[PDB]
Amino acid sequence: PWLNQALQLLYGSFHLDSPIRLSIIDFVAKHNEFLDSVRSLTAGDILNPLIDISYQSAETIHNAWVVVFPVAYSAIESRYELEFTRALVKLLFKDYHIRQQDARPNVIKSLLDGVGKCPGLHLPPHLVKYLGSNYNAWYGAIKLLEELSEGQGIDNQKISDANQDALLEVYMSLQEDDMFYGTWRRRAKYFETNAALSYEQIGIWDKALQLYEAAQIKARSGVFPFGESEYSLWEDHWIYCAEKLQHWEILTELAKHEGFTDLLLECGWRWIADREPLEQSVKTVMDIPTPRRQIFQTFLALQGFSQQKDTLQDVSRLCDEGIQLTLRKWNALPQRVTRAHIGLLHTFQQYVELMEASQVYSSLVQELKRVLQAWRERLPNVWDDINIWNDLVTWRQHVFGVINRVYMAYRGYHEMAWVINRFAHVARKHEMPEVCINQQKAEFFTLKGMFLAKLNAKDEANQAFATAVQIPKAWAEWGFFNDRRFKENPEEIFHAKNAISCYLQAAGLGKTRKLLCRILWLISLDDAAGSLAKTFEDHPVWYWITFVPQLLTSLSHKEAKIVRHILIQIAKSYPQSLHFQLRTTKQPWQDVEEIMGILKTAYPLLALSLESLVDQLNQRFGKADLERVSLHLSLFHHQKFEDIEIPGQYLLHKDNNNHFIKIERFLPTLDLVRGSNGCYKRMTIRGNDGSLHPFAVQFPAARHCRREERIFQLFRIFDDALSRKVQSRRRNISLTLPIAVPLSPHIRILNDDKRYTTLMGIYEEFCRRKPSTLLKDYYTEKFSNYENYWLFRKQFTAQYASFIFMTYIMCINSRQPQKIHINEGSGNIWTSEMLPTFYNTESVPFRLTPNIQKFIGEAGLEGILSVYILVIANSLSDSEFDMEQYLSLFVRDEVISWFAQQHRASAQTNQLREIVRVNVELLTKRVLQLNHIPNSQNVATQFVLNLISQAVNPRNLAYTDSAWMAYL
Amino acid sequence: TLINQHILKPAPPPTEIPARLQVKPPQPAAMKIPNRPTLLGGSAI
Amino acid sequence: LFKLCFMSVSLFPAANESVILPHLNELILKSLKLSTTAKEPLVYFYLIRTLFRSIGGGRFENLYKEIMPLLQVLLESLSKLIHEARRPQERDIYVELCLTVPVRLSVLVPHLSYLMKPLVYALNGSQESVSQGLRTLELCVDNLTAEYFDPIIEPVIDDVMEALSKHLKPLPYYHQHSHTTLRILGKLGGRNRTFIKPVDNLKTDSELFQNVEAMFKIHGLPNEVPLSITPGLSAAFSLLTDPRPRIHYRINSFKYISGIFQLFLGATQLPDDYANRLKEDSQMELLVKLLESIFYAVSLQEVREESKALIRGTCNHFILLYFNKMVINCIFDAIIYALSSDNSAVRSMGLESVQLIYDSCVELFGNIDCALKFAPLNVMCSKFIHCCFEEPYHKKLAGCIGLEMMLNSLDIPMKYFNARQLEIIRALFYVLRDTAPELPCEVTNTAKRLILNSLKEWNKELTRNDVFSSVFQNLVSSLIVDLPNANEIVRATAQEALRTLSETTQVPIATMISPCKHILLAPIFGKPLRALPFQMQIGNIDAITFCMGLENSFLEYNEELNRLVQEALALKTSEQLVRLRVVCIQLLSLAITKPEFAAAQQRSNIRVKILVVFFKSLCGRSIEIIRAAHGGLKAVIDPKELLQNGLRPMLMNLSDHKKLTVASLEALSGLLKLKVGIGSKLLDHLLAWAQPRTLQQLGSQDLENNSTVQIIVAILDVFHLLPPTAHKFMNDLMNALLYLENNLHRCQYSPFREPLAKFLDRFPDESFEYFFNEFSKREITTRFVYFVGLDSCSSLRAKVLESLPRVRGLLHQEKCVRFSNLVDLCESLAASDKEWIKDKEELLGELLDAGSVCLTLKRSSNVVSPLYFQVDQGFETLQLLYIEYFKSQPLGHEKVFNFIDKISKEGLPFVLEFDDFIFNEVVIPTVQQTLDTIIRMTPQVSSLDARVYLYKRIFLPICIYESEMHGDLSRAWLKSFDSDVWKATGPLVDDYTSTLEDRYRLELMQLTALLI
Repeated sequence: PWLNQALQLLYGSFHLDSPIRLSIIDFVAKHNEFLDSVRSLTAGDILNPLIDISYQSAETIHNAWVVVFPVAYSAIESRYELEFTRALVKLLFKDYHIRQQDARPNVIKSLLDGVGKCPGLHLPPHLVKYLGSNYNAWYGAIKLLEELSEGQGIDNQKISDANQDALLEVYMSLQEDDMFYGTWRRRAKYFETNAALSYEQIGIWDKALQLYEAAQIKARSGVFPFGESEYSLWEDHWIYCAEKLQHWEILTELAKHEGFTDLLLECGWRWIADREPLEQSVKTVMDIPTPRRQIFQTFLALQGFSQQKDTLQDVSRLCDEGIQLTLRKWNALPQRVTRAHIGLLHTFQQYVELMEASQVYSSLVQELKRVLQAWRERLPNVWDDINIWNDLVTWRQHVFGVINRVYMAYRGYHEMAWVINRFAHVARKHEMPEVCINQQKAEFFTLKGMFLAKLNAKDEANQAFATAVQIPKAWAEWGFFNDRRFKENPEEIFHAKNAISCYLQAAGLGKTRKLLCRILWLISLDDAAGSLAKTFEDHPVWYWITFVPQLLTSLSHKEAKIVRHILIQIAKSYPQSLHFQLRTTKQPWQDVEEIMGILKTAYPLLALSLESLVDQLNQRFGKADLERVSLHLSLFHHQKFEDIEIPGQYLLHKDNNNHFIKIERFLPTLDLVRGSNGCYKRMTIRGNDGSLHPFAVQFPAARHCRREERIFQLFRIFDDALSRKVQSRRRNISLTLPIAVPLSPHIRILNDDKRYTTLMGIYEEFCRRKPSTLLKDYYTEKFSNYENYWLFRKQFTAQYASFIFMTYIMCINSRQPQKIHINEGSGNIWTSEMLPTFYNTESVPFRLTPNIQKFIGEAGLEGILSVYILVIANSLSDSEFDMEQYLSLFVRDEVISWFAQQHRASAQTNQLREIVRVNVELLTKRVLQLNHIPNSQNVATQFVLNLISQAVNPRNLAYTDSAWMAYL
Repeated sequence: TLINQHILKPAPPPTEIPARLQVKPPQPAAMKIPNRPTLLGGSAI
Repeated sequence: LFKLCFMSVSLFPAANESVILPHLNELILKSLKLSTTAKEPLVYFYLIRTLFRSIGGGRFENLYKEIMPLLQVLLESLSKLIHEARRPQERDIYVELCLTVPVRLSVLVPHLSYLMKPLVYALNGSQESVSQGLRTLELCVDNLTAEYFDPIIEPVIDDVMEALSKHLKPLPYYHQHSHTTLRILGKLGGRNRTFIKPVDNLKTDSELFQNVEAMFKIHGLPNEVPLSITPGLSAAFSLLTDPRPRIHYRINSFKYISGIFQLFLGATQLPDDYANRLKEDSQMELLVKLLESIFYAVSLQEVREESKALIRGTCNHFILLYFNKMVINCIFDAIIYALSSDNSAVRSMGLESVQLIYDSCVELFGNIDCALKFAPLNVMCSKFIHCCFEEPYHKKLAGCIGLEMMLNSLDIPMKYFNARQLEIIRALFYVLRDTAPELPCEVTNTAKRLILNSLKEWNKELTRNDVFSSVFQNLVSSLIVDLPNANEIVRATAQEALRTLSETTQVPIATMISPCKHILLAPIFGKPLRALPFQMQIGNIDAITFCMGLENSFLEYNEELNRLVQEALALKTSEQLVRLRVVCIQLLSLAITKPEFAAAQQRSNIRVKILVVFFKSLCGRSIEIIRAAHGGLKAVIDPKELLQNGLRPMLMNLSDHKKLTVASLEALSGLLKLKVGIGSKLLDHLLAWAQPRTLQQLGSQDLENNSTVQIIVAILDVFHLLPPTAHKFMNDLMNALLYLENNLHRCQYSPFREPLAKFLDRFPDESFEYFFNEFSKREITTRFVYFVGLDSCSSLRAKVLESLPRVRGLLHQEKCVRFSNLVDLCESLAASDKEWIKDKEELLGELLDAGSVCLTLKRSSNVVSPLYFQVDQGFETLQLLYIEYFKSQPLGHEKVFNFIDKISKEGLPFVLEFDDFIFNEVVIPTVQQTLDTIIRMTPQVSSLDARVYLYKRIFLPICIYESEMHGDLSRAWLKSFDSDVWKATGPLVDDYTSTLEDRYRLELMQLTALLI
């Protein structure tokens, strides 16, 4: 790196001067001689060892260039910056062949990251895109291509449009599409392409391609000028969606005419007979090689070895020199593994099954079955992509094909039928039930039973479900028809007694929570007869333990005999799941002593060791020591009986109870931190794996604490269904609300640590250092090294939409800035004290104050925050009745609290079925309405843009509350 | 269980530096969607 | 030598396998057990590494299923707490034992989990044990299933794929690792990108990243511009602590580091009149990293004269801040790494800096009492106290080393160290608790002795029983509620301290714990048993077997669990299971042996049950469970139908079956400690093994490693403890010995030569009365002179020394004249004590006369070779002990008497023993005396003139050493020399005839040519 000699030339200009500063009678005279007359440091012995250090490490030269070159450029005066820029641009064009460093923090990375630290020079944007992509420092290039775009305007349209094209193929190269599709529709001018871009990042590719062919006919003697770019979007994303939709015969004849790699790609994989036209057409394009083109070169060398045309050894050399090119494309990418790497992780599986099929049909002209099963399991995820799922079926089909052709007690493969059926199932799992359709007796009766269930055929579906049960899901579907019958018939329908005993017949026979939420509500449906209790004793133990705070309330009410029967099951089997919850309730209260007595006879040691942990937390409760005030807990883990699990693990899923982290020891630091409520006492538990788990006991717990556990419980039901789908797991939108286990009627603990500084704590941090753009100022001086700053912002705005959905749906009241916790190392945002009531009280629809709206970026506000709020709703509306099924038993414990709220009594017991059926009908008509309108004329969202346009309106913002802090 | 292959020997294949440039801002920008499979190593200026 | 031995079994999948195979179970476990108590513990881990490398793809390794869960939890518990001793990556030796255990992955490898955190230490920071780390990762991907292996790696899946991605690099990097990693990330297909998540470790401007701004002055920019003077601080820390780069970069890294450090130090505003004042957040973790590299620079040569120069500066600087803040701490966190470091130079500078924070603090204020009210001397107490409660092992070592100097420099006000009495000891019990047994014991050895020596130090002042109200009894009530628990080093020292606590301030130990003894018992009685698993069930007994060792405590109602005990006796985890029953013996053995309690229980059938179960345990399946059970029966000796019932299972095991294991043999030997027909029975027991077709098949196998020999020697051990009758088993037992050596073809040594000797210790008179009769025979008397020379026959040597001259009479009364046997007898007991030789002289010439008789018959060419090596090695043994007599007296005229007595044999006396003994009489007015005696004895011309000539090696080397180390003949004999040889007459040397006499006359000519 010649920046080492460029530093010493720049270091010679340093005036190496003697003052360097930052900005009993005998003893005091001895030191005063030392600390000032011997301190006296000149500038020489700082910079002179810095030379001798920088000759060893190549990172010091990068770290010292970025701090001295903006000091150097700030003395290049006026009338010489244009002379400087052209003399710098000429240097970056001076190829030293490939300017062949291509190594760690090299000259180009350290020169381009030193430009962005000094404002005033504005290097050309297609040179920044070339230097950033070819050598390294992608994020040193997005620092420059966003500085030119945002902020000031460059006062030239042709420098502003060439910047945006240089930006949009940086985002395409790093495979973030949400910033790609949000920069385009911020830019594009037609209406037919702002609709088709947004129907395509959602993922329905039938209304995407129609709005592209209806975009080009707006042109072609249309009056509109349409630009040079936005015409490379029409003719290239017509052919993107037409190969996502798998229309491979239409774009055969299209690529016959132009003639390039698109002809080699579709006609090739969608080779023994047409090898000679394919082989010579490869070698016209095999020069300038890429990781894709070597797979075509290797595979026809493999199916020439199958016919004996090509020797084996050549496939080993062709796989060896091809992998070393795949290595060079991995090394050109950034360090952190993102979605930009997933295209290379599928290349890896091609190369492993290309050196594996080179021995499956080498010893062909009982090993084949092992290879077959390994292959039947080595498949990508169900959410991965419909193209790179299809690029695996093609390969596998070709391979099994040769084996079948050569094998000419059952010799039949029938494995090409498996990879098609596995692909046909994931093709419906994505979207668009047209790609799947073009490729064991009770299931046919269940299909006819569901067909009669769609219409009004009660006896036909009952006879079909009896025909299906006489030959699984139909054992619960017949009662689901009876559940549909009981809601349709009057309040004296007896088929629900034949239904709650029906779903429990196969309840032991994963998704057991979707029927346990239906069971635990119709038992409370005014059962004065109670005949279903005998039906409950006709014939699933884990999956109740999430419903524990609902169960421990129903003991005081009716059905107390059968709800005792399902808590005696749990505490005999899982003692830690229930001991903290039954201790919070302390026969209105007398039957649980038998439950407590069952908890103490069985497992006598576990109930004894657990209460020794509770009372030591109960008695006592910048850094302090646990040794002085809680010395029993330092001596706890010596006398700690067998095992104690870390609390707050049974609230979540992980339904097998095997890998739960147990308590190892307590760290001796009580990191009390002046919080917003006051101060609390954050402890720290060390786990089995070395993972430290900082908890936080809070001393009081107001009367909402037995209600906000039910609010977080509801999104323990949505969050796993949010992770199961395709357009929601592709983007990893975890609702991130925290665990909070209660230990007592007054004391509950919950998981929080350092770097959870709330939004108001940012605000007093700024006034302590003493407008808009305050998040943009705090998070840039904190996050230097722009790779960290760009990733933290992108994870902030992607998590802010998960804050908007839970605030809009099941409407939360005025969110002050001290009620919203933001992580400082990850960006995960969650709210405390979620209290819904569920009508419009006095609100702007959500909080989007312009100290956030500047930090969002006004191009992730279109590409992330507006579509993540949609894609949450687009799954929760249509997973399995998430807006209908679960939401019954989570409002019948709200409306019984509302009657205790507005006065002391409670009424409308027979009408209580109708107060639930109304306030669930609002919550099913608050999710469903902001989903996409099924016609093709709207952009794609158009209601979440309707609400964002309301929440940023300065009329509707200042008209509301004044302690809401609607300026920050 | 499975029986695995082995790496042979230090065999050196070097790459080379091609010449063209591209501008085009759509996602495919070539013949297909991913880019690190369809981008030419290191290009000349 | 272990490298030479363990590579032999890799050379032979043969008979060279079963000889090493049983030893390596001991050689591993005794290398773990010695590494916690050694001076350099790393050689015990180099040993197992050459054991694991020298085998691979082996035979079965079937003895590794039992030591594996204790070898992993030893290695994973000190791969955390080890940070590069000299600088050798000694954490990279623990991983290479952890990853290369030589077993099969199928059943043994499951439970490997322990291997996931050392997996990422091998991939990330290594160089060619990366290839070891990738090899085990490839094995566990394809063999295992995704439903089992995926939940294992979830804590470190996000950390293994960062270290796996540093290996994908092109052909300048390896083609070996970069192609292996691509196969691992492909062979799992969709599980590659199932971990790809939003990141969490965004580095938010850490401590060495802290842009500190020094104001510079440059020539273009006409102002005082600030720049970050830390772009190389990341490369300064990593260069100063590596021995691999050159010294010039390492010295420059210090000038950088001290260069930034002096800018923080001198920037603080000093006081205007500090003498008049005397009469009246992210920096503070950067400075600790800065001041620590200053402390490490002491360990560097040629710069420690400069790094010490400001270490003494900054410790002086940080006390005047607090003495100026009395109207209103990075050195203490920097001291505790100097105390806990490794090199002796940096450790001593930690010890010099803790003095200078006191030796200057006495210089400043003077009054030490007011220099403890608010001084920084008070806060380095609670820094050393608190860091004993730390997680890591090395910070516990700082608070134990820092405290033991803080009690030997603050010695003067010990009244301060009585208000902090309980807070120190509770901090010093805690370091005994959460320290692992496999860590080295230097943190616990300085913690055991510090509780012991301090309570002898600041508790030599308490008066009497009246002042025991609250303060001292709360100290006693702390170290008696920590009596019943596991981890016996906190259980043994709770008794060692409480003994010396009550040694001084002389109070009975039962009366000391008396007002709180009922608080201890109540947990230990409440839950009796069947809870509190087997680590606790040794602790519940241990508080009670100590409590009944008092003068009186709890004379009633221990019988609620005394049943409970007998039945736990009556029925690794197998280690603690035999450790469980070995302590229930000691509780039961102290139940009966103590008086005034056995008469109290004797109304409801208690002692009987104890005795009966103590039996049935005598035939147990172990060895050490019998030894403590043997101690219980030997303590209750101070019934008969139960003795016949106990002898019924004993005689059933003693049946003539030739299948008695060694466990029943030592139990039989323990039985005779507390008729004579078994001697007739046990001789025919061994003779089943002692047929020659069971020993000729042995032939040349080693005897100590063999298993059929251990049954033979354990049979021979029982004869030490026979009935005390005058045993006729003297002749046939020794005839069983001589028969057992000839069929083994093994002379001069055998492992069953030792238990034959302890029998001879029992009968000294019957032994020698057997040996003295058959004394002329050679092959049995050779075993005698080994038995006398053994140190275990202390009673046999007293017999042969008192009855010495009766075997001398054998030599006066023809091929069986065994001169040769008597020489090795007298040599064997002269090596016993060097005091026996000083008085025997008529013995020693009587040996040499009859030896010279034997050298007349042996000098005869009538037969071919009569030179028997018993006779000639008799003389070479006689002569080296005849010199052992000479260096006990100072007389220089006895050595010239050995000469004429050996004239018929060997000429000049034997080399290597006497030519270096004349050379210590040659090398003072006694050197003049020896030359008087030579001219006296030499005119005995009948002394065979090759002895007369032989003084050429004893006369002239005196003078040519005197005339070389002194000037020229500076030091009697000359008056006597000239008297006879220069007045000599005709018959002697003054004639003239060419004979061999002229070889003597050259001793006379070459002496006179030296006198002139």
